[PDB]
Amino acid sequence: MRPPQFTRAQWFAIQHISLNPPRCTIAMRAINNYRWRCKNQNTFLRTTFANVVNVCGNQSIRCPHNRTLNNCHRSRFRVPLLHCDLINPGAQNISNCRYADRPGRRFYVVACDNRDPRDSPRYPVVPVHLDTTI
Amino acid sequence: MRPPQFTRAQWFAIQHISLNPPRCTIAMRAINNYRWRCKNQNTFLRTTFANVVNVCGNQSIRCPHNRTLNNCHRSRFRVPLLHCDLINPGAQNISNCRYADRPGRRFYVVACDNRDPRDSPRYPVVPVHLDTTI
Amino acid sequence: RPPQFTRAQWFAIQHISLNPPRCTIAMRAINNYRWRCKNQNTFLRTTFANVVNVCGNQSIRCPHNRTLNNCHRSRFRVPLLHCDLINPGAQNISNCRYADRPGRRFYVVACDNRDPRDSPRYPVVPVHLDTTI
Amino acid sequence: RPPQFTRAQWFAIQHISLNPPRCTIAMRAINNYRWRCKNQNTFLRTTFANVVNVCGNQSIRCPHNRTLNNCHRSRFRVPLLHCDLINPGAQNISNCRYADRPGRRFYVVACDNRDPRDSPRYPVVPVHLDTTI
Ligand SMILES: [Fe+3]
Ligand SMILES: [Fe+3]
Ligand SMILES: [Fe+3]
Repeated sequence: MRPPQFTRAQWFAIQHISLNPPRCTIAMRAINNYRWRCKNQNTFLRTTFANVVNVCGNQSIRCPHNRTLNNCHRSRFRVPLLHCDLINPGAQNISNCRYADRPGRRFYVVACDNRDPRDSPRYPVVPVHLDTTI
Repeated sequence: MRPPQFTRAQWFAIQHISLNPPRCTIAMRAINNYRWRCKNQNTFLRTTFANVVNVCGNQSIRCPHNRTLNNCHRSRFRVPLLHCDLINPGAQNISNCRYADRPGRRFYVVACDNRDPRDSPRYPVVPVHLDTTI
Repeated sequence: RPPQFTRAQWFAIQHISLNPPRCTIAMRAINNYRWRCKNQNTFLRTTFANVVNVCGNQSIRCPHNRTLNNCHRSRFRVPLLHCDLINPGAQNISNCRYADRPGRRFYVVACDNRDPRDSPRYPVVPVHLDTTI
Repeated sequence: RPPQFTRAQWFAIQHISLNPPRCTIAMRAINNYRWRCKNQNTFLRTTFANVVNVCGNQSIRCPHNRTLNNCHRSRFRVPLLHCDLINPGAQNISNCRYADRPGRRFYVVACDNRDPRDSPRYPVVPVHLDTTI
């Protein structure tokens, strides 16, 4: 699971929000620094946290990758993004993780929930997981 | 990291050794039962633990997915295998993980090390990680 | 808690043992699921059925979780074995050493609706040992 | 230990604090890296340089890790704040409550070669607090 020092929303932001990410092999270091092993896949949405919070206010829909859940929200517009795929999944630690870059422009679907006590009071409802992009 | 109740070799066997695995969505349940989240990819080698231990005795080579390591060992023969890929990586828990099946027949490369005290004394050197298949 | 277990299953593993051996032996089965030695653990010498019956007692605020009100205190003192970690500086679970502190105390358990994976025959089950008195 | 830290960095976070506040406050910075309240923690009121100097003392067997011989005992007693968890039945870190036990004791630290991520200016660093006397 996530690093306990972060709320779900804070960990969401670290993984999935980056306006101008460098190459994936570089960009992923910031995430994998907090892990014991390299993440196999990751999408960076080139947007802002505030913007994703606004999408949380869209109509509630079924989560495509969690079909028993209906607290998901789809962006009204396609957003630029950078998807990263781990090239060497046999990596035993995070010192050497190499990623392939996949830029794109897609709608995103996020699950949102009530904030954690450690989350900022500015946003009572926050994104907690990136479900998929379309 | 791995479930602490298992040695590296025991966890290797649970993940990577299955002579007659069912469909991936079924076969992966046995692994994901011990995790909080679904594994993104997994290869089942259709062999036996004893056979992989024997490969550990082959010439020491560089680990293709861990290029600072040279405690890897390549099988002399191709072995039947089942590779599993997570179709819904947005899954938030293990209740609903769906996998695509990829059967094949490939050489395998394992990293091997000295056994853990909790490992059986029958095998002083054991596989501890599946590095890659070729 | 190892994810393959429900909270009730993990409660029973840690806290229900009718006739535990010496602590240094008894604790091995718990610590095998851990990276580091558990600092303290109480084995209640009781049965799961006895504890489920306590879940039917008057609900009280949880002494160690004061925002929760689904705790239940045993009407009587029950035999137990408390284990205290002698070497908390231990860096792994290779040689966890425990002091044995047998006793008889009231216990307070939190009880909740069963997990879908739990037996369907007990609708309400103990899920954590809050404290002993 | 959070993987972003070296053992020495994590040692300093947990165990080096020159003027710690009351335990219930001081422990918050440690427990934020954890899922559950730490049961006990000693803050040595010292500096990292002081502890590195102790690493130069006579190596001894580690009292709580008896297969290890890279421990070092402080020549003198040092001021400290020991914190004991009052509510170990706490199910999360929302309200960890600690009893304050100020004191002055010898300490025993394990010391090792620095991590590649550690400062290159201290070749040998404290990596774990084995015990206090
Ligand atoms: Fe993983
Ligand atoms: Fe993961
Ligand atoms: Fe703990």
